[PDB]
Amino acid sequence: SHYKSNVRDQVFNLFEVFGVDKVLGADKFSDLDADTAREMLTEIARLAEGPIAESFVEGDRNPPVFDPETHTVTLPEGFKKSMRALFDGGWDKVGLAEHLGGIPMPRALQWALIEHILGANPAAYMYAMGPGMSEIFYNNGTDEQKKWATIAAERGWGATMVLTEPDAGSDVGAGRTKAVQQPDGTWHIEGVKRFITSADSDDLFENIMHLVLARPEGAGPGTKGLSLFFVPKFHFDHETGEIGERNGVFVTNVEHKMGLKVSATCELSLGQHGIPAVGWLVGEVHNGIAQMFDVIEQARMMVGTKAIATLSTGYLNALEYAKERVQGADMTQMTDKTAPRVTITHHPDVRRSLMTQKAYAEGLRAIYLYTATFQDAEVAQAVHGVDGDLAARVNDLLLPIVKGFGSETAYAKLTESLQTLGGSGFLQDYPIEQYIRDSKIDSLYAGTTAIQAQDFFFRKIIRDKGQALAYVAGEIEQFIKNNGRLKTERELLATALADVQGMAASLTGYLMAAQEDAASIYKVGLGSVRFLMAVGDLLSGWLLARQAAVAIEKLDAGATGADKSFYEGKIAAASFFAKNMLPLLTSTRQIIENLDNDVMELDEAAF
Amino acid sequence: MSHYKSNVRDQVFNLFEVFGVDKVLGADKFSDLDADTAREMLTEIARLAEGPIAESFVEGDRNPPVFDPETHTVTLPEGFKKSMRALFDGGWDKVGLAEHLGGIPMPRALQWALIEHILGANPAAYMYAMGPGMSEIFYNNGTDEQKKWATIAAERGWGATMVLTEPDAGSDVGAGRTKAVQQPDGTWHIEGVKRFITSADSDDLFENIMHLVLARPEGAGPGTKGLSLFFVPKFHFDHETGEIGERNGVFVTNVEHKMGLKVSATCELSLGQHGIPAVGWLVGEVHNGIAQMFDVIEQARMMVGTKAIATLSTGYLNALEYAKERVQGADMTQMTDKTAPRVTITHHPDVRRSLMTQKAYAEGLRAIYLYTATFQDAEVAQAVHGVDGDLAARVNDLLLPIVKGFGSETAYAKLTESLQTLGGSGFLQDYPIEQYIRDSKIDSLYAGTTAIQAQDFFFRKIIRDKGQALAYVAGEIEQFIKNGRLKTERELLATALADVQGMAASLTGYLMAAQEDAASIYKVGLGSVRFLMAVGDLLSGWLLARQAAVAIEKLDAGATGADKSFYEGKIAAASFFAKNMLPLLTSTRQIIENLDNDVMELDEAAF
Ligand SMILES: CCCCCCCCCCCC(=O)SCCNC(=O)CCNC(=O)[C@H](O)C(C)(C)COP(=O)(O)OP(=O)(O)OC[C@H]1O[C@@H](n2cnc3c(N)ncnc32)[C@H](O)[C@@H]1OP(=O)(O)O
Ligand SMILES: CCCCCCCCCCCC(=O)SCCNC(=O)CCNC(=O)[C@H](O)C(C)(C)COP(=O)(O)OP(=O)(O)OC[C@H]1O[C@@H](n2cnc3c(N)ncnc32)[C@H](O)[C@@H]1OP(=O)(O)O
Ligand SMILES: Cc1cc2nc3c(=O)[nH]c(=O)nc-3n(C[C@H](O)[C@H](O)[C@H](O)COP(=O)(O)OP(=O)(O)OC[C@H]3O[C@@H](n4cnc5c(N)ncnc54)[C@H](O)[C@@H]3O)c2cc1C
Ligand SMILES: Cc1cc2nc3c(=O)[nH]c(=O)nc-3n(C[C@H](O)[C@H](O)[C@H](O)COP(=O)(O)OP(=O)(O)OC[C@H]3O[C@@H](n4cnc5c(N)ncnc54)[C@H](O)[C@@H]3O)c2cc1C
Repeated sequence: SHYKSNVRDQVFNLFEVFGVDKVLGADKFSDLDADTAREMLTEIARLAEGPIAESFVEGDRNPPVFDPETHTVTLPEGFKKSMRALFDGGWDKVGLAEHLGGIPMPRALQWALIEHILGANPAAYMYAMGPGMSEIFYNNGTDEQKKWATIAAERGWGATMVLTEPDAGSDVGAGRTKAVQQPDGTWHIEGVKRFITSADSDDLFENIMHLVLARPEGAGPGTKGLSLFFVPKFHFDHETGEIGERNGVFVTNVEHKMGLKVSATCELSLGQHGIPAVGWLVGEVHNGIAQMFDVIEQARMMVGTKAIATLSTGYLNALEYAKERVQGADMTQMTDKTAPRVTITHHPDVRRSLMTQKAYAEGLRAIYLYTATFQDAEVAQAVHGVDGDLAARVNDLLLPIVKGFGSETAYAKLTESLQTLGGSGFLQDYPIEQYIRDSKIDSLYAGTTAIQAQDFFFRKIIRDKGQALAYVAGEIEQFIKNNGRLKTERELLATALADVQGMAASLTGYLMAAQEDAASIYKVGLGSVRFLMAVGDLLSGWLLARQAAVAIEKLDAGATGADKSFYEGKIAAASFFAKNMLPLLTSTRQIIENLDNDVMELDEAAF
Repeated sequence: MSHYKSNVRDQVFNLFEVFGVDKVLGADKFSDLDADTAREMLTEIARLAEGPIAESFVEGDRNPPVFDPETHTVTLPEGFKKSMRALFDGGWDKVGLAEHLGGIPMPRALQWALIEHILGANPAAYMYAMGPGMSEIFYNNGTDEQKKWATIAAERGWGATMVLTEPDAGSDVGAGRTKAVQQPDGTWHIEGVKRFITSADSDDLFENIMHLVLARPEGAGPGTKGLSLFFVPKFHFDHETGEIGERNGVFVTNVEHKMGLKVSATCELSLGQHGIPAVGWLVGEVHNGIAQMFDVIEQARMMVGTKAIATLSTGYLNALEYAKERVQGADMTQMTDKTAPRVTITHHPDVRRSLMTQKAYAEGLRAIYLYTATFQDAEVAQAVHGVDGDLAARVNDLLLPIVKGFGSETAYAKLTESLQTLGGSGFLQDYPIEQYIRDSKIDSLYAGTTAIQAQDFFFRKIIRDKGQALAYVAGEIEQFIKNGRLKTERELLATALADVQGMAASLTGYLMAAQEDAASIYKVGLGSVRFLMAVGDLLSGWLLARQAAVAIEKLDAGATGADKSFYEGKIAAASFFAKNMLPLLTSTRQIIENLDNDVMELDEAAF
């Protein structure tokens, strides 16, 4: 029970702020209503706090062991027991398509449900991502492939996304894994892939579906020459799903990692052990990188939600500790050797820290749920009034913030959680150091922060012609211009909005100048990450401010008890974030407006 | 070679070309030690650190100490004990140790530069080796008879511990309840349980350990003032020949399991609970505990700061070497060309932003601790700064919480950039950076948490000091500012200096106003840590700019080759730090100028 849930804040966001309950009980969600939604969140939170979290420590202390001659991995018993708990409740099939055995629901609710597993034992969700991949394989497959996808979903097969090679990580287009077409239309995949998550998973599933990018012989270079292939660990009867002969795809190494140790991160050899790795061309078309980006988009959303979930149970652990730990006297009596001892929540610096953890943890939760409300065209219409096209664009703009800004912030602020515990924070007895170790990875896989920032500017803003960016900007400006108890917050948000507008203009300016002087484009790269983070802060402050507005109406209406405390905290957090986080964006804008290429022209030897 | 990558070149630059410590070398107290000898010593211990000391860095983490309950002792891994012997055999126990205890006299600026290499290669190795330096502290505070014991302890190389912390008394040292009961023969029996004691046992590295234990004499008043300091040896011993006799009643009962620094045995220490008394001797036969122990704390705080700085330095140099070799992607000026030549990642603007950020903070921090060390000898302070002993002492005290607090916090933050430079591989144990992070997380906690450093900085080192040491340092910064290739830096430093003056004035205002409104003092707590960090950023900016000024002179004088490259990087680092770090202080001042106690008045339950 390391994991501390927060269903209350999830429901507040989903219903009182974004109004996702408006589509519940109607249309696609005809058979699921607001009170069923609340019960599902509560149920998976209890399961996460119990069976799923019970093996959080065990997985880290007792990580998988690799047998190099069987090419398999043994997982610790307690963690497998948690996996079965997850399956027995059917939680690998929330938001899964109905025709695959799923329960239809808005994606905002689905990701909120997944938050609890990511918070209690993130690697358990990664192992359990098979069905969701089967759906993507289904959506992209031939009719015949759709039958396989249905089988995989029903049978609970695991799955992997196979891109990375030793010399091709960020530069996916440099991968050299080959695909050799056979007369009967199958392909033989030949190469070595690296860092593949869940490439083997002990006896959790009867099969693993590997989705492998490979370059067909003679195809062009870059990502555009790449194709995607369904490569099952086991051959299987394509009508009954019956498991057959082993396919030539074998794990040949398992990495030793700083954290997330219970997730087998594997070197994967295809067609190197005298057995062909048979693959099937997904959709029987050559459109590899486009197809895998359906999966990359899911992976990036999960990583951000993972980091945010971890920060939130990090904060709540730090809060509970701070509440019971007595140390020192109140600052108004610090000169009195005999003054009463106080719990450390009385100390200004501990309070500064807890509110920093709170505001960012809750600000990020708002961000990922906000992002999710544009993932269904029909939730996007009901709660935002935007059509499918703008919704998709707005969702694509927000993903790199969820991933890039969520991974970086979660890890940073976990430093505060650990600090709240003093020296005991450095002990394994408490979960925060594992939170830190487990979450460090989130700035790296599924595309690094710099890649996130490069995606954000060039594709999600410039290639987008700024349409999504402008929609969100307009919603921020609308809130600013609408009581007076939020007068100061709106002023601080107006400054920050303008600050981000300034950054966007400078970086655009640097791009335009690259028409005349190629090197000018380096200035965009230099400021890309600071800009991504600046947008994340602006969204946090805006969404917190929205939450404070709802909290004041509900407080004004007579809220009492625990409700009253919750709403009071939202008001405090929005005000604290506006007054302590948002002003730094002013300086950041001024730094971006003055970037120069000195650091680019400097001789490498001078570093 | 090793994980540990040294930087003797940058150390000698600071000691000689910037601060002119060589100007006291070869004469008087240091007459047996000239510039050439000092450098050869630095080169020598750098090689020891890169070889035998660093060799057991990984083993200490992977094969950590074990507590034996049958023996109440601790077992160390063989490889790490081999490193310890390498250190002892070289006589590196006694650099800066007083000559009458067998040490080599040297300026403290040189002493800590030598120690940086050990803290970089295997920091626990120095902690286990701090026995002799503790014997010197015991000597200076002890009676004549005790001076004889301390001489035996130094000569025979006994280990040592500082024993303050208890389960209910960490930062609040004065709340400790371990008691001392005076015996007829003038000795004392220490009775209590202490927590988190570094090196409380050390296997068979030494023949005895000197525990320096804070305890309250029966009947003494409360708080730190009621405490006394006691010499409590692991073994009784002949007070004149040093022959080791019967076991004393002070036993390790457990060894903690930690995020990092694993090879450092951190133990619960029981005094007089296993059936034999822990006999102790009142240090100096006076009741003056907390002042006496602070001789040790001041050393411990300097070591922790230098340790964090050492770790960032080798973290940065590891990331740089990696970035030089890793090919990934095309140059940004060719980003749309999928046939463009691949480049090494030092060509990517964000990688360069990240490397220059690591560089500037690493080298800026080395400058800070070496600058701080130039005020730890009266002779060096007068010769290189022209300040008397009293002022020097005050300026050194002012700078320690910056070395410790700002160094601790920055090192850990920027190691994130080091790990990020390796991409996914940074998450692997195959590379040392993830261990650097786990090993350095502790630096913000022991020897006083960052909040305690910030509280000490403002209340004792500025306010109680009447701003004299602070006014001296501000005067040197303003002198540099007033003196053209460094005009922009001096402009930005002027802004930064005023920004810190403002923060100081706001905070002083909040404190003085507590006379008429007690709650006003909470605003000091709310802003103290940010204020400490701003001074650290100001000092780094100043010192790097000073380094650039010497680098300009040296290139003007004709420097070539590797020298030229070094001086060029100092210019780039100084300008980059002034343009990308210092401006943020303006927003931080404005934030400190509008702190309020909303966060203090909020109900705990609203968190
Ligand atoms: C489900 C069960 C298994 C999963 C469970 C475990 C999950 C654990 C999560 C961690 C696992 C991983 O890390 S998987 C590997 C992740 N790898 C990456 O994210 C790749 C990072 N690098 C990049 O993104 C690069 O910027 C690059 C896109 C690869 C650069 O290549 P490039 O050729 O230069 O791209 P570009 O020219 O911009 O466009 C090419 C082509 O790609 C499509 N596309 C690009 N960007 C997209 C985004 N943001 N979204 C959707 N699609 C994108 C797109 O088709 C484009 O073509 P065009 O439309 O431009 O013609
Ligand atoms: C050494 C070889 C052994 C090898 C292993 C060691 C290396 C491992 C590294 C980690 C070791 C540790 O972590 S040991 C534990 C360290 N503990 C702390 O640092 C305590 C942190 N908490 C504080 O500092 C508190 O603020 C406090 C000072 C203890 C608060 O007590 P309080 O009574 O309220 O303070 P105050 O009234 O202001 O002063 C009382 C008295 O204390 C002296 N003193 C305080 N601050 C001093 C500083 N900065 N410098 C010197 N002396 C200080 C001082 O004598 C003062 O008396 P007055 O002068 O005010 O009358
Ligand atoms: C635990 C773990 C699990 C993983 N699981 C999977 C998996 O299941 N499937 C899979 O396909 N992959 C997986 N990966 C691979 C992961 O996605 C890659 O590590 C990641 O995309 C970064 O690639 P890289 O390690 O080669 O780093 P690199 O690409 O070599 O990056 C090195 C550095 O250069 C920078 N850089 C590189 N190119 C650019 C550029 N163009 N512009 C600016 N900066 C740049 C990066 O930001 C980084 O700082 C996993 C990785 C880890 C650590
Ligand atoms: C690896 C390790 C080795 C150690 N080795 C030694 C050793 O050799 N000798 C020894 O004596 N000790 C040692 N310690 C103890 C260490 O010095 C203490 O843990 C440290 O001083 C923090 O105290 P604490 O753990 O009780 O935290 P607490 O005092 O309980 O503090 C917890 C939190 O409250 C905050 N806080 C507390 N009081 C105040 C206040 N007045 N104002 C504002 N904020 C406040 C802190 O900043 C922190 O965030 C070691 C600790 C560790 C982790």
